[PDB]
Amino acid sequence: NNRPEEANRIGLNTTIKGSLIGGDHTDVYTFNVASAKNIDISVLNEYGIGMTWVLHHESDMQNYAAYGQANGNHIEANFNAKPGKYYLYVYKYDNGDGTYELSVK
Ligand code: NA
Ligand code: NA
Ligand code: NA
Repeated sequence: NNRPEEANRIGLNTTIKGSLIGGDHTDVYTFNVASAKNIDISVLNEYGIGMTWVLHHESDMQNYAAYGQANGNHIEANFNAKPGKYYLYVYKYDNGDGTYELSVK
């Protein structure tokens, strides 16, 4: 029973570091896509904790527009994004504490 996470507004050419320490298990980002294009979402899992990311287009908060796939410390996807507003959830699912670096290109 708590307030929703405060979404960090970013854009399609972003590199930003975050952390998921203790009870901070989810970070939310939002961005807009003006015209269809492939984008690249990559999260570097610096401490190798149990974390991932999922992405929703505003219009479908159930089916994922994309999701991260772990390749060593790189949790990535590259996919054609239709126009509109997106919500990106970077989150942990185990008891580890770690930092990460998010890129959107
Ligand atoms: Na955080
Ligand atoms: Na957070
Ligand atoms: Na690596």
